[PDB]
Amino acid sequence: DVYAQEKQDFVQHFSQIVRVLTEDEMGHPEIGDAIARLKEVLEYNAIGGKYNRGLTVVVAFRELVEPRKQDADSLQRAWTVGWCVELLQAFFLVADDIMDSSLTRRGQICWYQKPGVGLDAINDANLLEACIYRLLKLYCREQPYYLNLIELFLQSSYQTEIGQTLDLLTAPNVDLVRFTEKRYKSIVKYKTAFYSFYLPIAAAMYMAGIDGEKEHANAKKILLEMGEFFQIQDDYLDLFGDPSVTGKIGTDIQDNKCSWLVVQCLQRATPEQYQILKENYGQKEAEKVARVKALYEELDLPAVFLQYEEDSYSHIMALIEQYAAPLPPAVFLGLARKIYK
Amino acid sequence: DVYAQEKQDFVQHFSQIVRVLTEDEMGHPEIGDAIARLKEVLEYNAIGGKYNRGLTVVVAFRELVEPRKQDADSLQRAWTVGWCVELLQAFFLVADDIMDSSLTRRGQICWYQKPGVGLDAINDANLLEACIYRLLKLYCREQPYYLNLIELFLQSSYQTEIGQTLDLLTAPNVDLVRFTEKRYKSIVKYKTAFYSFYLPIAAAMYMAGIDGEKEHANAKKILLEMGEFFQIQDDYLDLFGDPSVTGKIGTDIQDNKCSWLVVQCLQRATPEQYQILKENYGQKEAEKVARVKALYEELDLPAVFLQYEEDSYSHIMALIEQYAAPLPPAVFLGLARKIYK
Ligand SMILES: Cc1ccc(-c2cc3c(N[C@@H](Cc4cccc(F)c4)P(=O)(O)O)ncnc3s2)cc1
Ligand SMILES: Cc1ccc(-c2cc3c(N[C@@H](Cc4cccc(F)c4)P(=O)(O)O)ncnc3s2)cc1
Ligand SMILES: Cc1ccc(-c2cc3c(N[C@@H](Cc4cccc(F)c4)P(=O)(O)O)ncnc3s2)cc1
Ligand SMILES: Cc1ccc(-c2cc3c(N[C@@H](Cc4cccc(F)c4)P(=O)(O)O)ncnc3s2)cc1
Ligand SMILES: Cc1ccc(-c2cc3c(N[C@@H](Cc4cccc(F)c4)P(=O)(O)O)ncnc3s2)cc1
Ligand SMILES: Cc1ccc(-c2cc3c(N[C@@H](Cc4cccc(F)c4)P(=O)(O)O)ncnc3s2)cc1
Repeated sequence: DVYAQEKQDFVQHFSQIVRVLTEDEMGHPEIGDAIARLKEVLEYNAIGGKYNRGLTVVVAFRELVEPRKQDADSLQRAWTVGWCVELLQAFFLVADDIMDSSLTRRGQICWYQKPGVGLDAINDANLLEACIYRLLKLYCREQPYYLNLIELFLQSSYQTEIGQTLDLLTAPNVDLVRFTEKRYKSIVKYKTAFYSFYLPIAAAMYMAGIDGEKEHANAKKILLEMGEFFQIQDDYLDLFGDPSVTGKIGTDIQDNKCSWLVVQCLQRATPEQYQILKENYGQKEAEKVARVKALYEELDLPAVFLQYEEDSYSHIMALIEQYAAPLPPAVFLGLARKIYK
Repeated sequence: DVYAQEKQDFVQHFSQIVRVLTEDEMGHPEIGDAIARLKEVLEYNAIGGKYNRGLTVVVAFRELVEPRKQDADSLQRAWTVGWCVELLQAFFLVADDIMDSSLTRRGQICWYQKPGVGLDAINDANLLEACIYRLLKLYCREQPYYLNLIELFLQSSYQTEIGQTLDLLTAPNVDLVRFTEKRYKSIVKYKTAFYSFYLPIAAAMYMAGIDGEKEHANAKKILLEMGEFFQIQDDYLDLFGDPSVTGKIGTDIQDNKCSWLVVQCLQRATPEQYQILKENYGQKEAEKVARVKALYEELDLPAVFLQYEEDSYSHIMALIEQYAAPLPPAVFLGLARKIYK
């Protein structure tokens, strides 16, 4: 609800985001061609998602800030910083698709896969990253929270990258002894939860003057837990989701991923059952993948998940009770609804 | 002289740079493996060069700052920021080697070429980039010039990237109608001169309290010119250098580069001579490359270069006369000597 209410004004803002990033000056003729490429990059990779992360910036700013202080310009800064989050995401995905050898993304040929692009997408990804800071300069350099947001984004980049390293180390080689629960939790926190859940809320907080380290730590405690659950639910749905509801068809098992499902399987399986999996984890051949699906069902994992989901909701609600103050608990509850839904 | 004097203390500092970046905390066990990878990355890619760029930070800080204010801690910040420059460079090179399909770098297998690495070097390059900001936080967060340096590095990244885009657009396809002088100048300024020449001096300036926009613009005017010359001399030596003196064996013509030599050739060549080049520009076959070398000699380019070199030195000395003030002209002269040498 509160997110379909913001979405038109947020997607309309993108046009302006591109105008000012691609604003080719009459004293810098000869980069035009390069700026033309930049626009193409932005248009292909920053659009076509659901925009949940960037929208969360905008929704949180509306719950955090006295409506008396939500002038046009403040709102516009909120949309801009929400766009910065989407650009951070776009930088990571263009680059991860290259690394994974992915084919599609958001049902569209991955950018690096287009003819004429290739490994040049490395630089394109780096430009997406840079755009973040250009935007924060342009829209926010005079604000008191400016440096807070630069450091936020930079930290968020570092965490995600470091998470990405751990993910890469963890799946070089089928060696399933690498796929510990500890290790799974740690990949999720670094690689996806900091930027997906902490970052957008933290950004809004800084924009609203809330810059305390305890405040931030309390929000972080709640949000990293949410982020763990979201990814767990994602791993689950990769296999048992309906592609109609999810809009993703899942290949986790072919891609020998450190998925929550694989992790639970290995905590639970007799030495015999280790072996069936050790066999079918990764082959393309569909009867390979189908025989892990059926093992997952035979280990009652869909129910393990359902117990984990209830457990998780109870914990989140306790975290919110304890650590939301002095933020409105709605900030968190609105997110919880978006992902326990 | 002034640079062999700083070099021992600057290369010794690297060890500490790695200690603090790889300082794995007793409350963050499970990223250790990832941090181990990070150390490997730093050790392989940030070492083995001549360190001119980072050293220039340190030399300039010593000429800019009253010796009364060159305490241990200030010096250490200077070495650190000089290392940040080397890390920016390392990020660009690991990533450019992947993009170009390069084989070696500093006579060492390119990092992405090592078995076990590959396209994972994309993320490794991104970690090199992040290290810059981790270091500036650690060593400089309390300094008044902190935000100045963050913005400096970020801008320097953006310029180099945007230059890299233009370079890529310019050589997709042998189309030599793309290789205008205007275009060559513009690739050099963005892609190499801002970060190679402006950045290190600008960093030292900010560290010394010199933060004025005119000051900075005056230093920029001098330094971008130096940077243009340096790259021109580099293009020249790629072909006519002695590999003994240079320590690089040059492949510019095989790699169909927008080299200064190619640009001059095309300004100068009859429609007939267009064709010989249009033929031999890019083949591996050595008699291809040799027949462009011989055309370059037949167009008197080695002398065109020598006239360009004298022209350039005269101009630099006028720029220094006009725009150095109130910096000590030695700051610039010390650099000029490093590259007109
Ligand atoms: C719909 C709607 C949205 C926001 C609010 C309020 C925000 C707010 C408020 N938020 C402030 C930021 C803030 C600080 C600490 C904790 C917060 F949750 C918010 P401001 O940036 O000054 O607007 N401070 C005091 N009263 C109110 S009432 C009231 C109604
Ligand atoms: C901060 C933040 C907030 C929301 C989200 C996402 C929500 C969501 C999403 N939400 C939908 C429900 C949902 C949630 C999780 C998985 C699903 F398949 C469906 P909706 O409740 O209709 O908006 N669907 C698919 N992908 C995503 S990513 C991601 C990060
Ligand atoms: C803040 C907040 C959080 C969660 C919810 C609800 C989720 C939900 C719900 N969610 C999920 C199922 C579910 C099962 C057990 C415990 C859950 F928390 C959720 P799904 O529909 O499968 O995505 N299913 C039926 N009713 C509700 S009400 C409503 C508000
Ligand atoms: C070997 C050696 C090196 C530096 C110097 C001096 C630097 C300096 C100086 N530099 C200052 C920074 C500065 C400001 C404007 C223009 C400059 F070139 C330097 P500080 O950061 O206060 O040290 N200001 C006034 N007198 C002096 S004498 C004197 C001898
Ligand atoms: C800011 C700054 C300062 C110096 C340099 C470089 C100097 C240099 C270099 N300098 C040497 C001489 C030289 C300069 C340019 C090209 C050469 F082949 C040799 P030296 O005078 O003995 O130190 N040699 C090879 N590569 C580089 S890069 C690059 C950037
Ligand atoms: C500040 C400053 C700048 C340049 C120099 C010198 C360069 C140079 C010199 N440099 C070069 C040649 C040269 C030729 C014409 C004009 C030049 F500026 C340099 P090289 O030896 O081929 O790298 N050759 C012989 N003597 C000198 S003195 C000394 C100090």
